[PDB]
Amino acid sequence: ATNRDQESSGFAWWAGNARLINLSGKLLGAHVAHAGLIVFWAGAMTLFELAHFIPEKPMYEQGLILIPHIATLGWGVGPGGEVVDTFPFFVVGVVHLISSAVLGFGGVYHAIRGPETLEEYSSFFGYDWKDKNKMTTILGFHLIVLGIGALLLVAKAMFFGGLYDTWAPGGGDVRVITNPTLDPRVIFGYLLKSPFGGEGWIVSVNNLEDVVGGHIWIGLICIAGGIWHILTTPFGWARRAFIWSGEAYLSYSLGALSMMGFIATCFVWFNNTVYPSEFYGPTGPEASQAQAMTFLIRDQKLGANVGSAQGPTGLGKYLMRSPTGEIIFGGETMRFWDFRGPWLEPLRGPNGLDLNKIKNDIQPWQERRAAEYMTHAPLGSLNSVGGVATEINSVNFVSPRSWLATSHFVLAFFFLVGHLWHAGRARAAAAGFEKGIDRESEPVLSMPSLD
Amino acid sequence: GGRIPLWIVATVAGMGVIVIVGLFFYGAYAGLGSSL
Amino acid sequence: ANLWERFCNWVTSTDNRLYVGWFGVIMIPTLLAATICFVIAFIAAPPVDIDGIREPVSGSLLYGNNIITGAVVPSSNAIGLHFYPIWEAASLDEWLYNGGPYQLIIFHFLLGASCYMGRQWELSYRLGMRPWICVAYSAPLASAFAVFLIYPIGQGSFSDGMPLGISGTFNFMIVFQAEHNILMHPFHQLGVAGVFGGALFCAMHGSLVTSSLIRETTETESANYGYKFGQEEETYNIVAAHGYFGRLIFQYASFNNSRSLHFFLAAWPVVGVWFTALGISTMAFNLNGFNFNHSVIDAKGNVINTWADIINRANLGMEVMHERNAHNFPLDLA
Amino acid sequence: MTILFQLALAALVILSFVMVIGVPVAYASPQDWDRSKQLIFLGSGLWIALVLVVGVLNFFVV
Amino acid sequence: RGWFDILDDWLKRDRFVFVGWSGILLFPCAYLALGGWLTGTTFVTSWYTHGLASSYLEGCNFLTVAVSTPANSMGHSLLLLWGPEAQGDFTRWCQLGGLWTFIALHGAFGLIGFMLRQFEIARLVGVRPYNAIAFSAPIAVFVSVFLIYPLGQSSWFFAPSFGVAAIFRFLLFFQGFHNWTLNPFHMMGVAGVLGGALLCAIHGATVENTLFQDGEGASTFRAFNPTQAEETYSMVTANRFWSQIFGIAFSNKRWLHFFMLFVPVTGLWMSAIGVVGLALNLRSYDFISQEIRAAEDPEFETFYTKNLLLNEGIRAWMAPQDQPHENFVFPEEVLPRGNAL
Amino acid sequence: KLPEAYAIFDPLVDVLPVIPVLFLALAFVWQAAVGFR
Amino acid sequence: GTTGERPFSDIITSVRYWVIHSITIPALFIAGWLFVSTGLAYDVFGTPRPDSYYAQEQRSIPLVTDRFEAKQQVETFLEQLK
Amino acid sequence: METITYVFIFACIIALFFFAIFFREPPRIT
Amino acid sequence: EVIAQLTMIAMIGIAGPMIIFLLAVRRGNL
Ligand code: CLA
Ligand code: CLA
Ligand code: CLA
Ligand code: CLA
Ligand SMILES: CC1=C(/C=C/C(C)=C/C=C/C(C)=C/C=C/C=C(C)/C=C/C=C(C)/C=C/C2=C(C)CCCC2(C)C)C(C)(C)CCC1
Ligand SMILES: CC1=C(/C=C/C(C)=C/C=C/C(C)=C/C=C/C=C(C)/C=C/C=C(C)/C=C/C2=C(C)CCCC2(C)C)C(C)(C)CCC1
Ligand SMILES: CC1=CCCC(C)(C)C1/C=C/C(C)=C/C=C/C(C)=C/C=C/C=C(C)/C=C/C=C(C)/C=C/C1=C(C)CCCC1(C)C
Ligand SMILES: CC1=CCCC(C)(C)C1/C=C/C(C)=C/C=C/C(C)=C/C=C/C=C(C)/C=C/C=C(C)/C=C/C1=C(C)CCCC1(C)C
Ligand code: OEX
Ligand SMILES: [Cl-]
Ligand SMILES: [Cl-]
Ligand SMILES: [Fe+2]
Repeated sequence: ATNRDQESSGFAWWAGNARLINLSGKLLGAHVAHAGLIVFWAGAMTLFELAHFIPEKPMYEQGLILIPHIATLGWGVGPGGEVVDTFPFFVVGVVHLISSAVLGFGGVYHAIRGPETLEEYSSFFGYDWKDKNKMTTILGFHLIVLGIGALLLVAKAMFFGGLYDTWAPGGGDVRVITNPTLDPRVIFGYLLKSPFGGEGWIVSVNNLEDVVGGHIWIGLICIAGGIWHILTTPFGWARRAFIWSGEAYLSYSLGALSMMGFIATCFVWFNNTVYPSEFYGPTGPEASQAQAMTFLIRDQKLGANVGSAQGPTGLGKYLMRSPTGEIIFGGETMRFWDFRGPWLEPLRGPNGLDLNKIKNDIQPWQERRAAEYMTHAPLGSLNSVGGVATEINSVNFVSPRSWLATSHFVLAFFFLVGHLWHAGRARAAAAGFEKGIDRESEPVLSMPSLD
Repeated sequence: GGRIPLWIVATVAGMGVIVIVGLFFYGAYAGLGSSL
Repeated sequence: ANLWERFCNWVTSTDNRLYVGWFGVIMIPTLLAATICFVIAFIAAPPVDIDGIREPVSGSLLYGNNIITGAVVPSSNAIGLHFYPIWEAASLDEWLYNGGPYQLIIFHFLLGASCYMGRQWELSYRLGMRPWICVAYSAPLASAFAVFLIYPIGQGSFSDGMPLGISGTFNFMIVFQAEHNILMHPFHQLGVAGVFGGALFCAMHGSLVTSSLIRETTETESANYGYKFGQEEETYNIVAAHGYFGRLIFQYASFNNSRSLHFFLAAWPVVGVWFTALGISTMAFNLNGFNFNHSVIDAKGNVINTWADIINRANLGMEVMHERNAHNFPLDLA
Repeated sequence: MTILFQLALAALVILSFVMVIGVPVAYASPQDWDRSKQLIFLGSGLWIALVLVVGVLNFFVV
Repeated sequence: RGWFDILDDWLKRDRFVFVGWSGILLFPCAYLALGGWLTGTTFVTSWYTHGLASSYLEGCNFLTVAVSTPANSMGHSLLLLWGPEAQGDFTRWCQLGGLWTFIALHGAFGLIGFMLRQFEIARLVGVRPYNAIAFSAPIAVFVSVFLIYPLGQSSWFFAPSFGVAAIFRFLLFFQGFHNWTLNPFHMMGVAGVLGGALLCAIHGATVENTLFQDGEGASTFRAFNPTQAEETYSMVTANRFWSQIFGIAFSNKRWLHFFMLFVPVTGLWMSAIGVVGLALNLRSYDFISQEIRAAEDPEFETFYTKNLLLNEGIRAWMAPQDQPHENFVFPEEVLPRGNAL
Repeated sequence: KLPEAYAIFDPLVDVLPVIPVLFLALAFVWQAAVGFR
Repeated sequence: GTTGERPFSDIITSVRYWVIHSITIPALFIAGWLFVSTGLAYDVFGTPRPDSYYAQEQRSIPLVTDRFEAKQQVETFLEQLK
Repeated sequence: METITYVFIFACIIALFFFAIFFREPPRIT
Repeated sequence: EVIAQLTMIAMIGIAGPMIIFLLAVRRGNL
């Protein structure tokens, strides 16, 4: 009965993990074991994807979410995103899965056999939630680990073979990055960009030099904040502003993770740089633009003067002006004129789409990419019938972009709910009314009537 | 009365449904009603 | 003390007839701007080109609407997700044509209602209460975020946000059914169980507590006067309500613990409405309802229609008529 | 040696499958904390060595 | 003790499942409605009535199986098994739709039985019968939608079929033919259902977040004894919170739980009135003033007119297959459609 | 495809990624073992 | 309180219970299987098999169009299948 | 006339809100 | 083939309940 029942710990079975709040050794096991599960999943899932992978189909026709992450880092892939060597996928798969077993072993050791509490076995690993100096010290160590990790991506991009660059000429290619962007006017400009249409905040990053440079800054920022925190203790103002409990720190991180899940949702939906459409399928905007392109191409091939064709509304049937005057594709897709992609930018001139380039310079690879993307638009049914809601069964397809966006919205939403739950409860518990109102001193009863 | 511990019967029962349901989801892709 | 501490103490005063609080400091001006703009546009705003095709829809009372048909009309498809403050228009006349009021209202409203949620937490802290009323409110708040913000994000235009109007709302639901088969989506089925079950359990609990009111009055006075505000004791016999309800079904389908009963009342609708809000929020990314079109075929391969195919004939009618002048190419991909 | 690689790989699988069930029972049975300390330690090295061995053999038949 | 009084004793015995006099109506009719639904969704077709598969046997899943309405050509026939249409042939009864009337009518009588049960148990236990009175709203819905509405139409065909997606079809039929969303009686119903769900959630969360500290555990559910005298939460602090948050609050616990009864019960009753109207096609379909203007002014457009264009789509695109007995043949060229789609 | 060497492990690989859900299911088996103390 | 019956926690954990129901439950399952595998469900309920929805070259549906000639209409349509 | 009517009724409701809040029956603890 | 799949997941899945089962016999520390 070392905690472990409701009479001694105060929490019922359905809130049993709250029994671990002041048992630092068992809590360590829970985390390591759970890290075990994450690394396990990364391993098992990748091997599933490899076992099901057919290199002649697009990745996005085959339900793959993790192999596209590996390809974007420049392994297993060549010009145009063609898979040239599946062996690196196998390696990522096996190495995580193996590692999951030592993590697994370490977690189940700490949760069962190890000391329930660390604070007497060693003064370094044991911790009290209320120790403000020890908490920022742990924070600081993890900050450094994170900074290291950011610099691993930099290492891969500059020294260990580069990254997949969808904007690389000749249809994309792996490419080593040698001029990362360090100018903080760019790096931090992204952060001051509006999140609205045509600007897109950090989701608008559209080249790998900016991406690699951002990860140099972030790695150095994290390493330096680690040192900062390892060495400092919180100032008076910060001490008065926050709740210092184990549950409050949880709520702060549920907050952070929520925000991050929402950002990942928009990254995977709009960004075709660090989520190459070669791998993930086209963006919603992209598929919609590709359809306008397709039928422009067809009708122009038949003799339509696409620039002077007035549609039913009076607006151009193929081409019209954005509200700042840029030449853009007409139709409903007028909402998507912010889209940028390597298959489309060759037709772009200073005033938008260039009609001479449209009349003369459209290559078959563009017509092919536009037809491919328009028929792999990220629309489909929960049971993976591809196309619009009224389509008949036949095509078995749902875009990785849909799966990844929907899944991380849900998850971000519930981690916001978690934040509020645990934040409010941490406040209540710190003021000492989390179990209800004291009948003998009900605060409202000492207050003047509102009227 | 109480010779077979309850937790055991729970797991048995559960793994029992899981199987039947799993089969119904299999059948959504095989044979009648699979669009094929 | 000094000026800033006086202000702080007033802001957080539990003696104000309406609680202000720090969340209230943002909530009050954003809700006032949203309300004032909404009331004026609903009465007097001129027609708005919602779909960006120079085909303005009239939404205000003075331009020929009634209470049922009127709305504040979503901003132009030509704008998409671009930010369209008043100061970005060359004139108020341009702003009204392109639907600027809609953006102003929804943004101030989403912000105010978010702070309304935070304000519920804030007062519960100042009163010594447990803090999770605001969690319950998160289900309606998330619903609002979905139809006014998330769904426009995924689809690329505030022109596809929900209109601020009675008929506008119907418009939005019909088009949604054709574009996403929301009726066949499990999360909206969860939402319907959420709200039907909320109503059912609402009526159940009201009827059961009302049935076990303790005789404290005569037949010529409202039973309601048998309860006095702040009275020590309970005014109903919960043992009796369980005795009734436990027999109506069976003894353990019934709740004898008040706390467990009321937690169930909170959780059922809240969870269900979380799911339907998540349903709009993920159909925003075109993960749509189940598709069983032509899912049954005979030995030869003729299609043998089911009820899902009849639904699809309806969807198709909605699809091909909506925004009848807005599509030039054969797929409606957003 | 196509046959000795498949050998070691099942040696890995059967040994994992063993130790998966065995380490948690060993750990929470109070009787033989000592009768089993040796056990799990040997499986551990066995497992690890097996992974290395499968790891090198892969490159003779991959 | 007469035989009647002896049978009374045995029916009102305190057992795990109370029977009562009401039970003699309730248990057979409910079992058979239930059973007939399961039997029909598992094994029975709608091929001869509707041109549709409708059972697990045919390959339908849980969302698309239905016990479907009988063919339009049966009119409002009771479709008794020993009646003139089936002539006692069970197999033909199923094929002609008899399970739909079987379910409809045994459920009607089972709902009666359930309400009488609420009355019977309330009387013996000694509580007021407000729950039975509340169940009047489900009965109004069931009778209005499943019985009255088809009796006003041409036949039982146009009632709702008993299935998940069959009911969805019914919703959309009601939008496209009746413009049911525009009906103020449905709108009051929506308000009572949504406000009922709102009352449900806000009363539950309020009680859970004004609890008194009555034990020392973090699980607050154990600090409640059903025999205690005391309110387990604070009406006074609840009232202050809501007065300051929303401006008003309940102060009377009895009025509050009576209001929880009233709101959803009154909503469902209003919606039922509207459906009785639609039994006669007495719809709130149009606004004449909008139509007079729109016809004369081709630049006048509202969400009202947009929604009618959608209704026009639903009717023409869905009617031939949804009402096969009409033999509707719509050439491609007559089908209303906008540009491109 | 996996490397042809590991092809015999294709059906074990097809079931591996569902394993993390069994941990959640195994925790409930465990509390039923201890009667949800 | 206790209405007097035997507790369920008590019955299902009892061996006598499982002696009886280790047989009956599977037996009912197999009855139901048989019900469909014998094709018997089709003839009881009149449900078309996959080959009996249409005649080989017909595309119209055997919709009942008369109230009282109705049972005859179905029979005559079942003959045009052979 | 119809516009005036809808606005009048809406305006009365807003005035009702004001009195129902600020001029309510005050709750007291009997 | 798919029996291989099912025999694998039959064994994996019983693995869990067994640990619980073993530790219960040994009056383990559940
Ligand atoms: C996991 C990441 C993490 C976390 C949890 C913390 C947590 C903490 N830090 Mg550390 N910090 C980090 C990373 C982190 N830091 C890194 C990487 C650096 C290097 C830059 C620092 C540098 C740093 C300094 C220099 C200080 C802290 C301090 C603190 C404490 C107060 C935090 C606070 O008030 O929040 C934020 C709360 C506020 C009220 C700030 C309000 C400002 C606005 C509202 C927010 C936006 C500011 C942002 C910088 C710019 C906006 C970007 C925009 C363009 C999108 C807290 C323990 C403080 C402390 O006590 O020192 C020991 C302190 O002085 N940290
Ligand atoms: C990621 C999921 C996760 C993790 C890591 C934990 C971890 C933990 N929980 Mg929580 N728990 C969870 C989910 C989780 N739980 C869920 C979903 C519920 C709700 C049903 C609970 C309910 C709950 C309660 C009610 C309690 C805990 C407690 C504990 C701790 C001690 C448990 C104990 O004594 O085990 C004893 C159990 C056994 C010895 C049975 C065997 C368990 C082992 C770990 C099986 C491992 C199998 C694996 C395949 C090993 C082989 C691989 C290896 C070679 C690497 C431990 C740190 C307890 C606590 O706080 O103690 C103070 C406690 O009382 N938890
Ligand atoms: C965050 C992870 C973490 C933390 C903080 C601890 C902390 C602790 N463990 Mg645990 N443990 C873990 C993970 C963790 N362990 C894992 C994964 C395993 C399985 C391998 C174990 C297995 C384990 C056992 C079996 C025992 C401990 C013991 C201890 C205690 C002493 C260990 C010590 O001082 O090592 C000394 C540290 C070193 C010699 C430094 C080298 C350690 C490695 C090689 C560092 C490599 C870091 C790596 C490069 C970073 C990447 C890691 C990965 C994420 C990629 C201490 C309380 C002991 C205990 O409690 O005794 C009573 C004990 O007997 N642990
Ligand atoms: C509570 C019990 C109950 C009730 C109310 C009903 C009601 C109904 N059933 Mg169901 N049914 C039941 C139990 C019940 N059933 C059971 C147990 C079974 C299994 C056998 C069935 C099987 C069944 C089938 C298979 C069918 C029905 C059908 C019907 C409908 C027509 C009934 C009819 O015409 O009766 C006519 C008979 C009576 C009304 C009985 C009258 C009794 C006497 C003779 C009255 C005269 C008394 C005398 C003059 C005075 C004596 C005084 C007294 C003191 C002695 C009706 C909805 C039909 C249906 O749904 O079709 C659409 C149908 O086909 N039922
Ligand atoms: C604590 C606890 C818990 C949890 C636990 C956990 C979470 C665990 C973890 C664990 C883990 C996480 C583990 C891991 C393991 C792993 C393994 C054991 C693996 C191995 C591998 C192998 C054997 C491999 C092989 C191979 C290769 C190499 C290639 C290909 C083929 C194959 C795949 C076969 C619970 C809640 C229940 C309860 C209470 C307490
Ligand atoms: C990598 C990369 C990059 C970069 C990045 C960066 C550089 C970033 C940064 C970031 C940052 C720089 C961040 C920030 C953050 C912040 C935050 C998020 C804040 C928060 C705060 C709070 C939460 C507070 C609260 C409060 C108040 C207000 C009052 C009192 C109380 C409290 C304290 C609660 C780029 C884009 C270029 C590109 C791509 C990649
Ligand atoms: C799907 C799911 C998700 C959550 C977890 C859970 C494990 C619960 C779960 C499992 C659910 C499953 C698959 C449920 C399946 C249950 C089934 C199909 C129930 C079947 C019961 C059928 C019954 C009685 C049928 C009785 C029929 C009767 C008397 C027939 C009466 C008669 C009729 C109809 C016509 C005339 C003759 C006669 C006798 C009068
Ligand atoms: C008990 C109870 C109480 C309330 C009612 C309820 C019905 C819910 C109920 C029922 C519970 C039920 C049905 C739960 C089922 C629990 C079961 C099936 C859990 C199974 C757990 C199994 C686990 C982890 C196995 C993990 C195995 C591992 C690492 C595999 C590692 C391996 C790998 C990765 C490569 C090959 C070698 C090897 C060793 C196989
Ligand atoms: O705007 Mn409103 O609605 Ca969503 O899809 Mn495309 O866009 Mn328009 O069409 Mn169908
Ligand atoms: Cl429309
Ligand atoms: Cl278009
Ligand atoms: Fe209540």
